[PDB]
Amino acid sequence: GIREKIKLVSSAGTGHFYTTTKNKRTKPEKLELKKFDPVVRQHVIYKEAKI
Amino acid sequence: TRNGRDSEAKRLGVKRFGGESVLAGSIIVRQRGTKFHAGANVGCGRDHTLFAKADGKVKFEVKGPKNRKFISIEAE
Amino acid sequence: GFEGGQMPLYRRLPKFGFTSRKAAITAEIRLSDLAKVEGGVVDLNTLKAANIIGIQIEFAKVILAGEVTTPVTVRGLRVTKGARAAIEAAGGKIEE
Amino acid sequence: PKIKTVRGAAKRFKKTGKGGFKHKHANLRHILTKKATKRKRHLRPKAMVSKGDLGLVIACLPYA
RNA sequence: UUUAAUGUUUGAUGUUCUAACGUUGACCCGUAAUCCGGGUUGCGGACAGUGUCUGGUGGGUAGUUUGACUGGGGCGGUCUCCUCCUAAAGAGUAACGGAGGAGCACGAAGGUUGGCUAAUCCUGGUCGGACAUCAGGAGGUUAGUGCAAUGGCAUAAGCCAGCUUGACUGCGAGCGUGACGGCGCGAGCAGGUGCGAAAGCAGGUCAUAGUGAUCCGGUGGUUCUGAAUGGAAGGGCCAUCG
RNA sequence: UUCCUUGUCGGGUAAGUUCCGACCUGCACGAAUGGCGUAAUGAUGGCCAGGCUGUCUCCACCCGAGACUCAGUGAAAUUGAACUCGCUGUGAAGAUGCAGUGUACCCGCGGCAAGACGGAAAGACCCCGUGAACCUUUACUAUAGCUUGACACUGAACAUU
RNA sequence: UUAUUAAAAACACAGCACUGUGCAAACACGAAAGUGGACGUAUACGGUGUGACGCCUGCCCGGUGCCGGAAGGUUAAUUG
RNA sequence: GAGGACCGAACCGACUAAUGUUGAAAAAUUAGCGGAUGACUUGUGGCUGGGGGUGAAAGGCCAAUCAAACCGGGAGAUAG
RNA sequence: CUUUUGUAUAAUGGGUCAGCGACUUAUAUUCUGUAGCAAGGUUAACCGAAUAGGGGAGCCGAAGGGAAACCGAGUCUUAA
Ligand SMILES: CC[C@H]1OC(=O)[C@H](C)[C@@H](O[C@H]2C[C@@](C)(OC)[C@@H](O)[C@H](C)O2)[C@H](C)[C@@H](O[C@@H]2O[C@H](C)C[C@H](N(C)C)[C@H]2O)[C@](C)(O)C[C@@H](C)[C@@H]2N[C@@H](COCCOC)O[C@H]([C@H]2C)[C@]1(C)O
Ligand SMILES: [Mg+2]
Ligand SMILES: [Mg+2]
Ligand SMILES: [Mg+2]
Ligand SMILES: [Mg+2]
Ligand SMILES: [Mg+2]
Ligand SMILES: [Mg+2]
Ligand SMILES: [Mg+2]
Ligand SMILES: [Mg+2]
Ligand SMILES: [Mg+2]
Ligand SMILES: [Mg+2]
Ligand SMILES: [Mg+2]
Ligand SMILES: [Mg+2]
Ligand SMILES: [Mg+2]
Ligand SMILES: [Mg+2]
Ligand SMILES: [Mg+2]
Ligand SMILES: [Mg+2]
Ligand SMILES: [Mg+2]
Ligand SMILES: [Mg+2]
Ligand SMILES: [Mg+2]
Ligand SMILES: [Mg+2]
Ligand SMILES: [Mg+2]
Ligand SMILES: [Mg+2]
Ligand SMILES: [Mg+2]
Ligand SMILES: [Mg+2]
Ligand SMILES: [Mg+2]
Ligand SMILES: [Mg+2]
Ligand SMILES: [Mg+2]
Ligand SMILES: [Mg+2]
Ligand SMILES: [Mg+2]
Ligand SMILES: [Mg+2]
Ligand SMILES: [Mg+2]
Ligand SMILES: [Mg+2]
Ligand SMILES: [Mg+2]
Ligand SMILES: [Mg+2]
Ligand SMILES: [Mg+2]
Ligand SMILES: [Mg+2]
Ligand SMILES: [Mg+2]
Ligand SMILES: [Mg+2]
Ligand SMILES: [Mg+2]
Ligand SMILES: [Mg+2]
Ligand SMILES: [Mg+2]
Repeated sequence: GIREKIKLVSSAGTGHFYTTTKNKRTKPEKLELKKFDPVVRQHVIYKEAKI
Repeated sequence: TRNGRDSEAKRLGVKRFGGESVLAGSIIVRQRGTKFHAGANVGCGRDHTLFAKADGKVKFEVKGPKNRKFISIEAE
Repeated sequence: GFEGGQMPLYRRLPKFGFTSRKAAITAEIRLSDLAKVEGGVVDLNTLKAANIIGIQIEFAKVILAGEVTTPVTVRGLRVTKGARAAIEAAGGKIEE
Repeated sequence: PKIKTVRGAAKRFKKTGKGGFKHKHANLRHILTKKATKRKRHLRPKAMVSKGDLGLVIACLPYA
C-alpha cells in the first residue's frame, strides 16, 4: 500500500493522459515514456503529473 | 490454527476431445501449466490456454524426445 | 424488481444518457403520407392539418418508407437522400 | 390508476427494435487504473439484457 | 528627513446622564378592590429582559438501531479472494472437514535480440575456520521462479548483457465460465511503435490471489445539449479520482 | 459477605453440614452507597432448654356437619365417533383400537385414583420474528430546558486608544 | 409497604453531613399570565446521601463530575 | 399527670394455620394475631388526569383495569 | 382435517344440528381465446327525445440507430 497512482500527460497539446502507479520513495525521479497519443495518432513522450 | 477456507473451482481440463471438429479460436484445453503443448494450428494463450488457430479436427499426439503430449488441428 | 435482498438489476447497473427536448418536437413522415395531404404542397402546416404530425412539431423529416405516386412539392422539410430520389422520381420537387 | 414506472429503471434501460433492452455495462465508474485496457474497452459499448433478466425489466418498465 | 498636538470615520471598552425600558418601593385615582390601569415619585437604566440568528451543554424528553452462520442459544470462531486434499480417473460437488496463503510488488522484476545452465558433495589451495573467493572431478535440476500451494519450465518460463517502452489506441472471428451482474482466452484487421540482418516477437510479468456494484460528487477533455434568442450554468459523452 | 468447605479448634448432643466461641488462609470485609459496638423494641432470621402435649411411636373411641337411602328441585367443566380388557411385540420411537396371544355372561351401586400422554389456560422456560413495550447509557439522531455572542427594541455626553 | 401469593433486614424516621439559595430566592407547575416555595428571609428554604445513641470515620484529585482561573491555542452567527 | 408509654374491647389492620378453590365470597370464614391519644381512625365536600397524577417507594395505586387507565376515532394499523 | 421426512397416533381442530362464513371490485398493463375492421384501428370528455348519431382532441401501429445533435433502411462505434 505504498505505490501512489500517477498520471502521464502527453507532451502534445492534447489533454490525453495515461494512468499508472509509482513507488515515490524508491524512485523520486519523474517518469518519462514514449506512448501512443490517440488524439494526434502519434507516439509522443509522456511526462508524469499528479493524479 | 483453523481450517475452513477454499477457493472457487476454476473449471479447468479438456474442452474438446480427440476427433472433435472445432472452429478457429475454439478453446481446446484450459490448464495451469503446459501439461499439453501446442502443436500445428494451435496457439498458447498467456494462461497457457490452448486454442485452435484454424478449423478442423483436434488431434492428441505424444512426440519429441521427452514424450510430451501435443495437440494439433488436422485442418479439414 | 425485488430479488430477495440482492442488489436488483436496475440498481447495480449505471444510469446513462439524457433526454433531448428537441426530439419531442421532431417527427418523421413516410412517403405514403405525402398523398394524404391536401393541395399537393406539403409543409409543417399542411401536415398538421392532415393530422399526420403533432400540433407541437417544429421539425419534420421525410424518409424512404412506403411509396409516393403523385408529384408532390416538399417545402421547408428535411428529406433523406433515399426519399429525395423517390420524390424526384415521381415528378416531385424539393425546395428548402 | 395507471401503472407507475420504476423511474430508476427507466434511466438505465432503453427498449430496442425487437423488444429487447439495452443497458450500459457495470464496472466502468471508477478504479480503472488497475483495470486492463482490454477489459475497459469491452465494457464501453451497450449490451442487451440477458434472457433470464427480461422478466424483471419488463415488470419495471410497463410503458417502455 | 522626522516629531508633537488641536480638528474627523470607524471600532475597543469604562465613568457619567436620563428620555426608552424595568420596578413583585411609596403615594393618589378609577374604587366601598393586596387584580388591573392611569397619575405622582423614588430607585434602577440603555443594563436587565424579550424576538430572530448562532456556538456549547442537554437520557430532562423522543424516535430508533444494536447482523448472520451455529449439531438449541450464548461465549469462542467464522463471513471476500487464491492453492491442495476430501471429490468417487471430464466439469461440478457439503460439513464449526484436513492443510496453507492473499488485501501486493516491479519502468524493470516489462519488450526484444544475443548469450548462459543449477543444488549438493569430493580433492587441492595464503590468511580462511563446518561454511567466503579459486581450480578440478563427481552429480544431473535434488536448483532456481519477487510471495502460499499446485501445475509447469532446458527451445528454458531459470541466469546475464545490449537496445528499448507493445505496461500501444481502435477493434475483434470464435470460444470458455457464470441464475444474473459479470469474469476469462483470443487468432486476425486498422493506425502508430520497439527489438532483430531477417523469419519474426511484443496489447505487461510461468500461470492461477493482490479486490468493491450502483448512487452522489471531484478533475481534465469534448465538430453533444443549452427551457424566448445569443451565451452561460447545468446535463451528456470520453478519460480518471474518492 | 468464605468458592475450596461439613475449613480447623473449642462448647453444646449418645450422635450437631445448623448454632455459639475462637483462629485468619478476608476466592471476593472496611469506614456516612458508613465501620465497629449497643440497653430497649420486633406477628423479624437462626439455635438451645424447661413446661406442655395425638406432632409422633400407633392409632382407638366418641359427639356433631356431610357422604349413603327416600321425596322435591336441579347445575358444571368436558365431548370426532365408539360394540371403550391384560400381556408381549410393533409402530411418528411409552397402544382399549395394530400383530400374536391370554382372559372375559349382561347391567348397576358404594368406594380408590394407576392410565386414558385425564380437564383447565394457542408454554410463562428455550429458540425464532429484519415483532412490541418500557428501562439504561460516554449507542445514533434529534429536542425542551440551560447557556454564549450578533442584530433588533436601544439613546446622549466624555474619556481611554 | 407490594388492594388480590412477599410486612421484611425493604421504606420512613429523629439525628448527621455536603451542597444550592440574598428574596422578584433557589426550585417546581405553567407556551404565558401567574401560583406554590411563603404572607417565610440563611437559627430560612430546596436538593442529595447517611440513618437514634456510643467510639469513630484513614490514604488517593490520576479517570469522571463540579468549582475557580484567565494568559495562550482552537472556535459560531456576523462582517466581506 | 407526661408519653408516636403499657394491658386490652369498639375501631383500624392482616402475622400463622385450617377450611373454601365450578366458594357463602372474582380475596372470605373460623381460631389465634398487630396497633389501639396517635406519623391514629372515620363521615361529608373539595383538588391533582394519562408520559400525566399520586406514591413513609411495592413500579405501588389512579372505578374487580396499570412498565403508561378507560372510551371513541386514524383502522379493515401491520403480521416474511 | 391440518401439518409434516413421516400420524391409528398419546400432535392440531371439531359435542351435535340448522343458518351464515373466505380469491372480490375498480382502474391500468401484458398474454391467450374470440369478434370487427385492417396499413390502418379506435375515439375521450362532451353534444344529443341520448345504448343512435355527432365529436378523431388524442392514443396505438406502419422505422430504426445513437447519450445526443443528427442520420435514416440503415445507423452507431472509429481516423477508417
Ligand atoms: C385456585 C384454582 C386456580 O389454579 C391454581 O391456582 C393452580 C394451583 C395453578 O397452579 C398454581 C400452583 C403451581 C405450583 O402449580 C401447581 C404453580 O406452578 C402454578 C403456576 O400456579 C394452576 C394449576 C396453573 O396451571 C399450571 O400452569 C403452569 C404454568 C403449568 C402447569 N402444567 C401444564 C404443567 C399448569 O398446571 C394455572 C395456569 O393457574 C391454571 C390456569 C388454567 C387458570 N388461571 C389461574 C388464575 O390464577 C393463577 C394466575 O394465572 C395468571 O387460575 C386457575 C385456572 C383458572 C385456577 C384453576 O382457578
Ligand atoms: Mg391530431
Ligand atoms: Mg466516468
Ligand atoms: Mg430512550
Ligand atoms: Mg415507527
Ligand atoms: Mg442466529
Ligand atoms: Mg474431477
Ligand atoms: Mg500492429
Ligand atoms: Mg530496424
Ligand atoms: Mg507468478
Ligand atoms: Mg437559451
Ligand atoms: Mg435437638
Ligand atoms: Mg434441628
Ligand atoms: Mg461463629
Ligand atoms: Mg459494603
Ligand atoms: Mg447502616
Ligand atoms: Mg432476635
Ligand atoms: Mg334426590
Ligand atoms: Mg407398547
Ligand atoms: Mg390383539
Ligand atoms: Mg392435559
Ligand atoms: Mg404456542
Ligand atoms: Mg399481597
Ligand atoms: Mg401477607
Ligand atoms: Mg471516607
Ligand atoms: Mg470553567
Ligand atoms: Mg401506645
Ligand atoms: Mg393493646
Ligand atoms: Mg379474625
Ligand atoms: Mg403496644
Ligand atoms: Mg423491582
Ligand atoms: Mg384496580
Ligand atoms: Mg391509515
Ligand atoms: Mg386486522
Ligand atoms: Mg410438527
Ligand atoms: Mg409435503
Ligand atoms: Mg416433526
Ligand atoms: Mg400408519
Ligand atoms: Mg388426535
Ligand atoms: Mg386414544
Ligand atoms: Mg399438545
Ligand atoms: Mg378439541
